[PDB]
Amino acid sequence: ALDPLSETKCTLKSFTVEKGIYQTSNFRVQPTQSIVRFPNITNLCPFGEVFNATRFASVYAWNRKRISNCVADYSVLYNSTSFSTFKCYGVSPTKLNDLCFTNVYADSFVIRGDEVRQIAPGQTGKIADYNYKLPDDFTGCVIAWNSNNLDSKVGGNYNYLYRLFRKSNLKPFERDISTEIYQAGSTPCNGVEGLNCYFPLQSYGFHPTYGVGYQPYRVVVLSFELLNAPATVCGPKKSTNLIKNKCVNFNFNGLTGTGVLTQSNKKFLPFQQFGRDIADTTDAVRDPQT
Amino acid sequence: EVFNATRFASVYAWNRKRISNCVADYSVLYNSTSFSTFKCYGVSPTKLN
Amino acid sequence: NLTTRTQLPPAYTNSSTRGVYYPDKVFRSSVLHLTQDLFLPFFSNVTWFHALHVIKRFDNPVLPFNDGVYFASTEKSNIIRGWIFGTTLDSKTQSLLIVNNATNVVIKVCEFQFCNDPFLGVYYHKNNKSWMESEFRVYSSANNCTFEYVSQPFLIDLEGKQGNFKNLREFVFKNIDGYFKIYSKHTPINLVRDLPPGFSALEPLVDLPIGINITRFQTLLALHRSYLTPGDSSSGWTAGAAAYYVGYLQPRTFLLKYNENGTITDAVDC
Amino acid sequence: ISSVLNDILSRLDPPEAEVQIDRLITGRLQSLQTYVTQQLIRAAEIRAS
Amino acid sequence: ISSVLNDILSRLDPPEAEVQIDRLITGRLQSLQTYVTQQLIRAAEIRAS
Amino acid sequence: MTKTSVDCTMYICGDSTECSNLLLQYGSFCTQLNRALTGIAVEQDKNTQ
Ligand SMILES: *[C@@H]1O[C@H](CO)[C@@H](O[C@@H]2O[C@H](CO)[C@@H](O)[C@H](O)[C@H]2NC(C)=O)[C@H](O)[C@H]1NC(C)=O
Ligand SMILES: *[C@@H]1O[C@H](CO)[C@@H](O)[C@H](O)[C@H]1NC(C)=O
Ligand SMILES: *[C@@H]1O[C@H](CO)[C@@H](O)[C@H](O)[C@H]1NC(C)=O
Ligand SMILES: *[C@@H]1O[C@H](CO)[C@@H](O)[C@H](O)[C@H]1NC(C)=O
Ligand SMILES: *[C@@H]1O[C@H](CO)[C@@H](O)[C@H](O)[C@H]1NC(C)=O
Ligand SMILES: *[C@@H]1O[C@H](CO)[C@@H](O)[C@H](O)[C@H]1NC(C)=O
Ligand SMILES: *[C@@H]1O[C@H](CO)[C@@H](O)[C@H](O)[C@H]1NC(C)=O
Ligand SMILES: *[C@@H]1O[C@H](CO)[C@@H](O)[C@H](O)[C@H]1NC(C)=O
Ligand SMILES: *[C@@H]1O[C@H](CO)[C@@H](O)[C@H](O)[C@H]1NC(C)=O
Ligand SMILES: *[C@@H]1O[C@H](CO)[C@@H](O)[C@H](O)[C@H]1NC(C)=O
Ligand SMILES: *[C@@H]1O[C@H](CO)[C@@H](O)[C@H](O)[C@H]1NC(C)=O
Ligand SMILES: *[C@@H]1O[C@H](CO)[C@@H](O)[C@H](O)[C@H]1NC(C)=O
Repeated sequence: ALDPLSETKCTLKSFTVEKGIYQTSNFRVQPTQSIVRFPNITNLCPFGEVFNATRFASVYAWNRKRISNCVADYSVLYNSTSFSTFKCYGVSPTKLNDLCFTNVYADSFVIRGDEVRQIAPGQTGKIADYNYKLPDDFTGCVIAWNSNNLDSKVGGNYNYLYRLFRKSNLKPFERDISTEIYQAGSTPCNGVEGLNCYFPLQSYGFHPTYGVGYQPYRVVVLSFELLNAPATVCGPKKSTNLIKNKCVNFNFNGLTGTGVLTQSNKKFLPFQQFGRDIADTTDAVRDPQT
Repeated sequence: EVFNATRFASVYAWNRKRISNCVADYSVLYNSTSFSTFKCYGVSPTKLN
Repeated sequence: NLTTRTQLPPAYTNSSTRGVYYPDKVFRSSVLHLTQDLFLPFFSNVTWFHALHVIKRFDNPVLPFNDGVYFASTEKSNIIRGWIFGTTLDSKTQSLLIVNNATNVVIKVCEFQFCNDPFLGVYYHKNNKSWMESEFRVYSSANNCTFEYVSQPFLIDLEGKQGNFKNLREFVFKNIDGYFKIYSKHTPINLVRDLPPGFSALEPLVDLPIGINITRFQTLLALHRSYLTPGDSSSGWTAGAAAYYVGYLQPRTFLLKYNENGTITDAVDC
Repeated sequence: ISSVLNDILSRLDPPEAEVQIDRLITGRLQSLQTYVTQQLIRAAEIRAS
Repeated sequence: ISSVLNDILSRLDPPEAEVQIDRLITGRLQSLQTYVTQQLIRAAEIRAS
Repeated sequence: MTKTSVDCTMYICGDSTECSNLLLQYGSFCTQLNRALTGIAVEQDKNTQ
């Protein structure tokens, strides 16, 4: 990196160079500053109302909530909660602080201890077939923790229900709350239950003195997509003033890169945020602020 | 006979049994057994049917 | 709950090179791009449904829903006002309702016990000219509701029953992974019959997280009546003029052309 | 794990199968490329003749 | 998982991004080699002319 | 014929430091490719001569 002659020596892999023209690599420019551009978001995200709720939903009628206008600073949970299972699928955990999420959804329910392994793509079983299913190409995170001190009663809590019989398996992210009569044998059930007719719902029997495999667990699943579809939930990073006409390192809503920024004459439709070139490379981007 | 047996063998003298002429419908184990570990190696579970 | 249904066999037609929607939300300019997805094949069989009275044609049947659907409405007055989606259309399963009642557009997901022939109704008065939507019969009860959305209030004209059709509306409905996707488009048009050939984009409208099983759907219509014979059932109605066409989607590979301004302009069915 | 698409599609779900399919795709593309290159060289020789 | 290095470097840590980066590197090297070979053959024809 | 030159790191990695630290293991390939392309270019000027 000293002189062009030294560069030619390095490229040729020798110490002596004869006479020639010896084309070198190129003209390269390094950046000077690093800039960050995040939207104007101030309110903390309602972690308490989701995780620290007074009650959850039954597994067959699982609950879904929409999350928007948040600052995803999950350090606040460090003193109040302890999670037994936490696994993400589309991202690496260490990057969760340098991204903005677009269409966040939170799913909540409660299951038995020995069934947390079934909340994963490609699994099979009672929960994975009749109650709750995940798509093959899932992008999100799964969190599960023990809740013995809350969802267990001395006489036995009979408020949480689960389905036991179904004619066919579910499709991903589908709900079923029908309470008909399941026919197992051959004689039609024609209403009332009988010898080969069953009520398809049964209640979990939760006692404070059961084994660890029979104790209740609370499960929350977070689903989102990352780059396209301009985002609304963002992580805890500080924005900096925009620098243009110079080569810099830029982080726009989680997209990182290096280059020079100039004004453009393009006009985006209201639902578009990024614009790419012919060879699938990002060349145009809107600005969160201004 | 297999899962709901009254006695199991010691680990060193582990037991081996032959299975033939079935219709392997494992849906009948849902209301009686809860499994802590279940891992398949050569295939995907969803194709077992 | 309705009579006077003079009948005749249904009609048929084809579709032009229309029914193309934006597949993503990324800006592209002056490009030729190949994509395989669920689309409406060019020159496809399409059924035709009338609503008029010289005949007393009303035509609100139950049609199968499979792999999404494409719905085109040609009208001069607001008659087609929503849809009902479900699997059995009974009280033992969940169902989806989208309907506009001249003040709000409402989307609901409940255990509806639907009527055999639901509709809305407007009444025309004498001397003091007015129309104040004096009829609404869509369902009997709704117990367990998980999704609900109501828009801001507004108002719309109600009679407009002169000339020929002057409004065209395009809708595409899909159901994937518990998401109900709706794409929409609007266009002024002057015609008499036989939906015009042409090309138009179908910019995304909404994605709803309903998470239900859908196999069949039915159309919601509004009839306007005035001083006529009484006895609602055989009492006359004066549904003026409207038409709706339905097509079915299939998986196909298409080629799309993105313009200089980022607008889809032409497509080719491989 | 196998040279037949049907076996892989029968024993594995899609998210575990695209990898094997990709390996096979790359191998067969390389084979076709080699065939085309040899044909080009032979065509040049025949052109000279 | 993507054709853009920026997306991979933004969503994944180095140990997991290395695999996709290697795949892209191999593909692009193959493309360059194919281009060079075709250029050599065309150069031979031009030399004969 | 047209004379062309190719830069690896700009085509493959394209202004990235996480990349171009992995091309070193493949570096000896690029020096080969150029030795082909250069061999074509010098030849062209001979043809006109
Ligand atoms: C159309 O249907 C909607 C569905 O609710 C009606 O909405 C009302 O909205 C007001 C204001 O939010 C509420 O206080 C009422 O409880 C809602 N229900 C009704 C039936 O009044 C709306 O009024 C309907 N419009 C017409 C013309 O019937
Ligand atoms: C969190 O839950 C506990 C119950 O253990 C309750 O006492 C506390 O008030 C809750 N705090 C918030 C912020 O919801
Ligand atoms: C953290 O939680 C413990 C609970 O024992 C409490 O004593 C402590 O004050 C808490 N600290 C903060 C900073 O919330
Ligand atoms: C959806 O409904 C149809 C019609 O009743 C039924 O055949 C099908 O099995 C249902 N799908 C699921 C996943 O249950
Ligand atoms: C965002 O905040 C900045 C603070 O400097 C302000 O200048 C800008 O106008 C704000 N924009 C929006 C859209 O809130
Ligand atoms: C398992 O064996 C025991 C033996 O006492 C019996 O009581 C029980 O019903 C059996 N369970 C099943 C599911 O066969
Ligand atoms: C399922 O198991 C429960 C718990 O023992 C029992 O009460 C119920 O009768 C069983 N159902 C059937 C259909 O055997
Ligand atoms: C499609 O319909 C138009 C007008 O109805 C007609 O002119 C044309 O011949 C039709 N094409 C086919 C292939 O049926
Ligand atoms: C549409 O289907 C009907 C029903 O079989 C048939 O009579 C008609 O010829 C078909 N039209 C076209 C254009 O395929
Ligand atoms: C028009 O008159 C009818 C009765 O003749 C009345 O019901 C209606 O409210 C009137 N409309 C107005 C005053 O806008
Ligand atoms: C559905 O409605 C019935 C009728 O009241 C009720 O008994 C049942 O609990 C409801 N199911 C829910 C709310 O999941
Ligand atoms: C883009 O839209 C403008 C609107 O003023 C129009 O003048 C221009 O021709 C359009 N560019 C195209 C169609 O390539």
